[PDB]
Amino acid sequence: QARKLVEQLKMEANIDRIKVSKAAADLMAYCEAHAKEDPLLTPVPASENPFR
Amino acid sequence: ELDQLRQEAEQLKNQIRDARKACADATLSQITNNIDPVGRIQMRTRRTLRGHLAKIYAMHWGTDSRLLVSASQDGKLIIWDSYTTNKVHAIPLRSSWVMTCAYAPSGNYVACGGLDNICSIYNLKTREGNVRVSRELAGHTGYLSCCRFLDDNQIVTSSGDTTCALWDIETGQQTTTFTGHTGDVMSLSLAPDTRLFVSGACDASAKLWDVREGMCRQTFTGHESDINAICFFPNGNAFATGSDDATCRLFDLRADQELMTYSHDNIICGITSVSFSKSGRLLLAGYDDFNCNVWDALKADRAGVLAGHDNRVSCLGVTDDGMAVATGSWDSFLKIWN
Amino acid sequence: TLSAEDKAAVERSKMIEKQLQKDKQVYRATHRLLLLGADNSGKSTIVKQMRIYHVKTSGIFETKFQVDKVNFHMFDVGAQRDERRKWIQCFNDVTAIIFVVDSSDYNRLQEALNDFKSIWNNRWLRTISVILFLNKQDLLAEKVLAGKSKIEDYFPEFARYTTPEDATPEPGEDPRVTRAKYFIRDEFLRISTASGDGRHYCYPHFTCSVDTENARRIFNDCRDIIQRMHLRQYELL
Amino acid sequence: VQLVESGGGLVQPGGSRKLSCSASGFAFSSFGMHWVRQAPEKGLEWVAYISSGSGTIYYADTVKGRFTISRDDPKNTLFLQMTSLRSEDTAMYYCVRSIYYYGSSPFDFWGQGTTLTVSAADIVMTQATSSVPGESVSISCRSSKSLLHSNGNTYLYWFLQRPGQSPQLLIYRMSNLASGVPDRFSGSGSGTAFTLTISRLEAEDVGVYYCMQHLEYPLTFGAGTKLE
Amino acid sequence: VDSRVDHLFPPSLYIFVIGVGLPTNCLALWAAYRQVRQHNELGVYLMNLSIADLLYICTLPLWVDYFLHHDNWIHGPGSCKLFGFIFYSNIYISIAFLCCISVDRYLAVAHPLRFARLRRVKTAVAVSSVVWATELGANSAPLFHDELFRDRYNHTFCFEKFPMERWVAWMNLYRVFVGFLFPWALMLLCYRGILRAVQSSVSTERQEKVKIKRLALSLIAIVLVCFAPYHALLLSRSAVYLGRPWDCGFEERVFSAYHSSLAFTSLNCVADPILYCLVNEGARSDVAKALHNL
Repeated sequence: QARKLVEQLKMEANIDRIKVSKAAADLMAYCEAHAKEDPLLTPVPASENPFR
Repeated sequence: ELDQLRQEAEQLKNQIRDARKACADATLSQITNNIDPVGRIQMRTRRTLRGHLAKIYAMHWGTDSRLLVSASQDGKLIIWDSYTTNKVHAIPLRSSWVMTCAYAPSGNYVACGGLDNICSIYNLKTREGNVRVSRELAGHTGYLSCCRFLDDNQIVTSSGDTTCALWDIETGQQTTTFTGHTGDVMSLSLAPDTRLFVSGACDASAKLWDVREGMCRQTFTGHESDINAICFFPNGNAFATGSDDATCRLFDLRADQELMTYSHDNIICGITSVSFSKSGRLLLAGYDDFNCNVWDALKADRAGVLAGHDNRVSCLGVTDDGMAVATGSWDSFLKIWN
Repeated sequence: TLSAEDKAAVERSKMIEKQLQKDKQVYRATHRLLLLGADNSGKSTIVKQMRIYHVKTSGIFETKFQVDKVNFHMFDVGAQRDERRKWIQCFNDVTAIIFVVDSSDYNRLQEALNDFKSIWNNRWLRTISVILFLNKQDLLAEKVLAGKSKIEDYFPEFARYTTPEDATPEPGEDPRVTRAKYFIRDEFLRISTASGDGRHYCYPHFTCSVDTENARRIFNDCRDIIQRMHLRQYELL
Repeated sequence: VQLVESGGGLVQPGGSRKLSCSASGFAFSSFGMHWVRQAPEKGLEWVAYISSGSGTIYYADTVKGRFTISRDDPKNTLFLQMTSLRSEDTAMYYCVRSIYYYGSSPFDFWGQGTTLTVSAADIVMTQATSSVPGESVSISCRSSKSLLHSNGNTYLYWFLQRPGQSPQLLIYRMSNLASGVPDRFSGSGSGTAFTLTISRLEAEDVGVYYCMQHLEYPLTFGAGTKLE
Repeated sequence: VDSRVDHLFPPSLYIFVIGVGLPTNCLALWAAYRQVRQHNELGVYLMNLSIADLLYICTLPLWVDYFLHHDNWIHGPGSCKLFGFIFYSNIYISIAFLCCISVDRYLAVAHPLRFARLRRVKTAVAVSSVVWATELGANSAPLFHDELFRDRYNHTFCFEKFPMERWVAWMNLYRVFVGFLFPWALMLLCYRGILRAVQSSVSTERQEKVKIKRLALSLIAIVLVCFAPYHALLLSRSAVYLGRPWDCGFEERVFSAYHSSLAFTSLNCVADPILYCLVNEGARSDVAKALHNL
């Protein structure tokens, strides 16, 4: 039974990990690049919001 | 012997832990301590949706950003017109103990399920006027807790039997069964490209699955208690989890670690729903202290609070155009925030 | 103001609201119940008898019964796993929980006590009263009368136990079975009275699997529970 | 779905008659029903409308006090009680199925029609063309008042009446193809002037094309364009 | 027909009522509204009782003068007809909403599983509207009469004549018998039924039963101690008039006691906020959580 868990853990062990700094910078870049199109982040002026 | 296999498994786990420790060079806080704070953000309740008899457990925005399905314990699904607060459909269910609902991307179907162990699918656009049950998918042993449509013919269900399944709607059979959890699975978030999906269970862990191959790719083990909610970052390379230890955490699939933790010493109730904004800058999370919170996903400080409910916030959803936020609660009221 | 089609949409929404009010009228007048127990406990017999007098992996079953023109829902979970801590939240606002325990099976009675303790101390089940059906009393009658299977060995405090003055053995029966059954009742009641805090109560009954006077017991206990909550909200206490 | 209706014939002037419309195959109680008539060789003209739940009733200014519309939801029937029938009230009357919510398609099913013969400040739609086998054909129609509402909805409807049978919905709200209409048909407009464009015409697309406004009652039609 | 030295007691008592029953009644009105928000239809009757008490206590500043200045009303006939009608009502509105509360409580406690249509905010609002319509239309007789009456000894009256009009005696009889005893009797029967029901309760711990009994007895004792002397003496000086219409032997002797009892009947305006929204820990919780906002 545990052989299946061993094989699965072996498969999950060996993957290409990128450094945490690169992933964090990628999240920062995605958040910055879409900042102007996020209504909740920067509120829309009260003529284009459909919930006026 | 079995002791040898256990030792091998422990060695593999230690190897994974060591590789993760080596791969972590800098924390997200160190990189982000230079960007400007989001600042205090205030959202006001633009609409309130009355009509549900009992508490609300589920809600899912439509892809058109105007329609809205909701599920309540009385046994109703109500489809709201968010702009005018009108009611479009009132769908009575065969079992009243529903705890999840979904709205198809096309807009032709909705799905719901709960303690009946069945994910019923409803046809919204029929030649007749009424909304009918297209199919009832059976095969789960425990209760269905979350379902998300991939397209009009494929749906993914997570259950309390330590299993997620991939159904074919035309012929109600499980194309793939995703096993590997040890506790009840609660939440389920599909990747934007609909090739992978995450699931959080009571084993205080989350797994990224492959829809096509059917095999778990990564396993994430941050939390100290059962995980209640999960959702993808809009990028597709991250996700956030809300658990009963009053903590939200952010993982990254590529780094295979946990990047940032959202917690406050003065909040001690568990999270019940987690959602992101369009840019991923805001991490809206529901809580049991009747008040949703807004977290800056890059800094771990509360930008704002949404307090308008007299009972715990159960469901949360940010619309696809990022224009509004819906919040259902155990007081039977939905509120649209903007 | 607004267009013709929008007027028709508002009219359709108003008709939906009228139907929802009609549904609310019948929702507020039906008392919902949650039936719990072990496999040995005859909750299946209880629900079958209640249904008669008044689906492969299915996870929930519903039973209507009516006593004196008052409607009742009874729900029991069929296909769920061993764990209970997650789907018990959905029943945070039921009228009462019906816990059924087998009194004739002294081997598994401690597990039943632990389960009743977990129900009684659940963070989501505060202010939810428990109706305790100490079930299968007829089998306990032989189990105690015939001395083949004893009871002092499983519970090493039966010797230092006396039948309480409040005991009321009605039909006419041996004092030993009365003593044993009140001992089991007092085990469950010490669990109940340890940490009640006055916000909820436990109503014990000595039932059998096939008894007619079960829905009446549930009706009386639910009457008491609703009366207590009415005393609370109407500012009497 | 099907809407079968009857109750027509020769009626002396000054008489009265009641039309019936039996619906079967759809949830009748959730649909608002219209009566639409056209003279033997002329265009369609709206008559009356009854809402779901019978709460709203509208009449044409030409039949305001003489006609009476009513429905029987448990029996799935629709009525039109006509009194004081003049010689100008001869037509063949239709039973139309309409439902209204966000994204619905009103006027999507039409009955077969029953014929009746009597012995001897609103929006106006002009379809200036009156007549026009593998080629693109563009129809056009115009309105006196702008049909664009503040919602963003242009309440323009397009109907096709093939030579032998009842009108069939093709485009609702000026740009939406109805269920079952091939992708050849497309609709467009600008608020006051509109057009319909068949891309690759086939032999089943000949008939008379009618336009409509649903901006405000009474609903007006237009003469209609013929294709031969 | 004369008067006494009655110029200190009613004024010094209305001053106390003004001092205590404006903040207590505003707090009680806030708590009752808090209750209505939760669809507790007792809150509707509590709000109506608080409103009647409030617009009673906001028309005392006039009668405190009318009694300080010896028995004379000087603010025209218009004020004496409006502030004299508000002042000789709201007693029969307060004791009608107290009866509504007691009947609401009796139905909830003695029949917890029935009459669910009768316990709703909508039906509570409708019943409150009917209560306001009656006892304001059926007690409207003094309006259709000249009621700023002078006499020999410099007594500008307001709603009186010591030589009583024919209607005034009958309207006083109606007051005593269908504005006090009937609603009070229904209150007593409702609380007797509530106690009989609470007695059978298995889940109530027999000191809660004592608390319930000692609150239910005080609810129907405060009303009697505030309304019985005034109404008994009103009955006295209205029953004498039918015997001897052209006489003033009784009235001159009983004048001071009559007006002191009329001053007393005002304590059932600081009594209500305490006994109905300030004696239980749930409404004090609302008071505490709201006064902590500022």
